[PDB]
Amino acid sequence: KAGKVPKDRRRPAVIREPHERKILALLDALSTVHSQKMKKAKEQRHLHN
Amino acid sequence: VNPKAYPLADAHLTKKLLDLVQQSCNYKQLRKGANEATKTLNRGISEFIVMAADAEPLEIILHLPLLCEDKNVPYVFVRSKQALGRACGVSRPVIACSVTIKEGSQLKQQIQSIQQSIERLLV
Amino acid sequence: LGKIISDNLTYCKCLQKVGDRKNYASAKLSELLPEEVEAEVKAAAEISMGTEVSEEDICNILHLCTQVIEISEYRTQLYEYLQNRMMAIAPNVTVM
Amino acid sequence: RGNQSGKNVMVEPHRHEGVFICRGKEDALVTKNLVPGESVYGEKRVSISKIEYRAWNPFRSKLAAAILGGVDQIHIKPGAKVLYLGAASGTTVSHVSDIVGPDGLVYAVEFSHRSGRDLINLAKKRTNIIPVIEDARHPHKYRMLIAMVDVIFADVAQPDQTRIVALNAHTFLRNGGHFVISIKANCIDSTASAEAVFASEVKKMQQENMKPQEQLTLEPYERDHAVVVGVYRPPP
Amino acid sequence: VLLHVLFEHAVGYALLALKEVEEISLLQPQVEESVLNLGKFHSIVRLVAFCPFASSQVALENANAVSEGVVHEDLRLLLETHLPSKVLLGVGDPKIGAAIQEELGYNCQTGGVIAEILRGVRLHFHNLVKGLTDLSACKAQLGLGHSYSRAKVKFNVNRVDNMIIQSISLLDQLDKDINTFSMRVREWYGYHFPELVKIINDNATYCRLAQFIGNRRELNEDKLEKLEELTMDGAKAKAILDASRSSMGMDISAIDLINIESFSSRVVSLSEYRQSLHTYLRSKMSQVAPSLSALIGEAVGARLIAHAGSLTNLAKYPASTVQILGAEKALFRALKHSTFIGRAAAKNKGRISRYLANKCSIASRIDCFSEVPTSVFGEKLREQVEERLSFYETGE
Amino acid sequence: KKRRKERQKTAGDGWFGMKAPEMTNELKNDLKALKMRASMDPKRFYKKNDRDGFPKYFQIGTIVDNPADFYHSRIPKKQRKRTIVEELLADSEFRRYNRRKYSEIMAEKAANAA
Repeated sequence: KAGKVPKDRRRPAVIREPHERKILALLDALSTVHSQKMKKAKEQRHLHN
Repeated sequence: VNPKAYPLADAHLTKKLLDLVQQSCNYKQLRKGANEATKTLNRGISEFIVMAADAEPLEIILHLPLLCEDKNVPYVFVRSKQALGRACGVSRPVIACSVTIKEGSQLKQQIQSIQQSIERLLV
Repeated sequence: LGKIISDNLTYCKCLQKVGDRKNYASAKLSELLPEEVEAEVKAAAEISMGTEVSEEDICNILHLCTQVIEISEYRTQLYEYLQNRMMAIAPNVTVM
Repeated sequence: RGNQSGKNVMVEPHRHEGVFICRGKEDALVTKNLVPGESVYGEKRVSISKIEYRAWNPFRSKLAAAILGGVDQIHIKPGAKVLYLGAASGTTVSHVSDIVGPDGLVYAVEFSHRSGRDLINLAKKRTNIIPVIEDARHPHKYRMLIAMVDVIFADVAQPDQTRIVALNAHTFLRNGGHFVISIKANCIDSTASAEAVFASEVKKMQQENMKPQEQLTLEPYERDHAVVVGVYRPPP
Repeated sequence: VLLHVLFEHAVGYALLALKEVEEISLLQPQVEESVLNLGKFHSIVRLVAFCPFASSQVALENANAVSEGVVHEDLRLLLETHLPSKVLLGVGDPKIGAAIQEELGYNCQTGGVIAEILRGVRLHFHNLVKGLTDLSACKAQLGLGHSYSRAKVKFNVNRVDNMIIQSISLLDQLDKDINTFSMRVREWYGYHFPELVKIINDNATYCRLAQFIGNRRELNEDKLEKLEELTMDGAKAKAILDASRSSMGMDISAIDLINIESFSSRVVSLSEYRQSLHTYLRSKMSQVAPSLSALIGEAVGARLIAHAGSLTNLAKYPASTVQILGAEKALFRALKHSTFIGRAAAKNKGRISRYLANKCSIASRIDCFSEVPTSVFGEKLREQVEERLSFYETGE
Repeated sequence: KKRRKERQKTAGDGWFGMKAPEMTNELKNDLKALKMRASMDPKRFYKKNDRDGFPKYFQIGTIVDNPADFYHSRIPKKQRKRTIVEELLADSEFRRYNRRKYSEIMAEKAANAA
């Protein structure tokens, strides 16, 4: 149902300025790095156990 | 005697005090001057404070007893800035000096003894 | 006094009228305050916690609170001026 | 680095009532300023959008060291009456006045006339502080000025701490009240070990009809220091 | 166990009678409610006499007497009048107990049930004496606590630095308000006579001339001669009339001229108060810190105290931090503000500022901790600054 | 029911009536940044977070200037920003490290997937 939507029902996506995209890109890059670091600490926590 | 210079050491305690001040200078454990004595109180590294009761304006050192009462640091007065000058190894009069905390020092027993001698003056 | 009196203009007028707590007993505040409120103000003067002020300090307080009553007087005149101008420029808007 | 002036920061309540946490690049312990726009001893303050909080220094206060150290209860809460022994200049007293708020009251006892003048100036601006310049060893000399209290805080640093606290507790502390006592091991007995002093001080409290409930050391900020919290005459 | 207890409070002396009590088991969980519960406490304890203190001075005299352990006349008056004359009296102090037993024949005890009864009285005191005194019990303790502490330390109300801190903040507030309003005054008259704003370069001078001429329609013959007197030079006064004859500005109504005139007079009177506040600050600095004011001036000296937050805070600082307190506004760097005889070169500007800061640190301590403040030391320190200034300027 | 709902809007008398702010996308971005402060600096290490979610009651403010800390601890007014996120967008040290770590992760991500 997500893939197929009628043309009349569907809505245009959001429109954002260049400053808004820089903030959103920075948070995505930080969130990716944080997930990698937190995941990595799990095995080190696991292996010592 | 100005009543504001209350813990005035006697002749016997002064000799012990000046002896320890000279020893502390040799161990690189003495800070000389009113401004330098103030900074050791702010940093919490002061064993006790020795002041001169013959400063012609006595008010210039009266801020030090206020700082000591907050940090709980003993303090006394001596009768001569010129004698305190020699004991600090300085060719000029000194109105305030501070003995510094140093870990593992060989003066810990003498500093502890002097601290208790000061506190008995305050009853 | 601050807790009893909430009107700011009434507060400053009472201060201008009476300097210290001692003068509250003899002085009269009927024109400024209602009589029952005046009785409460007079009664609180005897049982007070405040410190006694100097003569220069009380003079400085009067001058500042005098500036207050002059600003409030001019502000009312400015508001009356605005009512005159709005009724002259856009009389229909002011009715609406 | 640190918390530089001009940085955005978030303030949230602590587990203890009346205490707040200042969340940023660094975390600081803060209390709500009873007198906005004023610093008692040069601490950094934070402005909120009419509301202002003051940072609490654990090196210059023993209550802040215990809170940062993980103590269970402090019992100093808004609207409480606190008897403070050994107020000195009032750096900790100012933060205690913030916690109790306008409804609470603090009784600050300090014998020294030098620090007593600073305590009066602090009492000018804060209407919930009652200065008492008297020796805490003789509570009968100021029994007129003090009513029944809920918490007793003692930072007297004397060899006879337990006797001094017990005398004040019998006179002014209500049933079910609590006490917070700071112990400097070197002050009671320099010859004895620090740990043996702490067990002895707990024993003396039990002999004075006081029931200690917890203790901890203040190790990151102080050496050979402890804080003991207990209850006085517990209800059945 | 029928006995009388004497209770001392900030409001007055209270005499109470105890009917009966379970003495041996008093500190037991069920029996202890005899004093903890108000209903049970009323059954065994009664108030037989009460004597409030007439004034705060009377209370302070009795507070000192109780602390010393002596019997005041007011206390003996209560005891003689309302006690029968074989009597047990409970007191909180052993020393006051002996003194009463010397003055009157009553037997005084401090031990036993008496200490436990007094905790019940202290807990329930506000209920027993409710309405007997005009001043509340809680406010009485706060008032007496201050007055008792003032007497011990010999507090001096004159040497208090609260007002100088308030004045400095208010003076900065007044400067912004005066400057903002004068711009709006200039703009309103700019609608009428826009030529005038160019000729006059002073805000205060402009308001004087704007007051002098309400309209540019009537400025001629005898008025220009008066205009010549107000203006520094007669040539400009002639040019103002020619500008008024042919001006681009609009004409103003009668009611508009009244509005601008009353607004201009409001700004002038506001400036008058700002001058009186500056004079009041100068006198306050003389009483509080004469030596600091003599060294560097009342204006700079008061601003130094405000930055530290108190006079005691200024004295507790070392000399290095005192220089930082003036760093943002260049109190020590900008020398004409503090005025000194002689000038310092750009090379020695840093050295003079450091030297001046050390002297100010000393002067603050002299003012803060002296028994009586005096400005002699400040003048001596000022003389040393002039000598050091002439040392750098001439080379000797 | 109005009694129960009215109380929950406020932290209570224990904290002098702190109110729950209305949650916005700018406020939510700041709280997410504070949660991930461990990965900002390779040489700084932090304790674990107190709660998994966001706090219900909180406030936002700035640190007031002190005259004594003119050189010791003060940010110039040009470097000051309105939000925590804009502070992270400005400083060069965090940006340089974050992009290097982010490049390495996507490098091994492409290296693994291929």
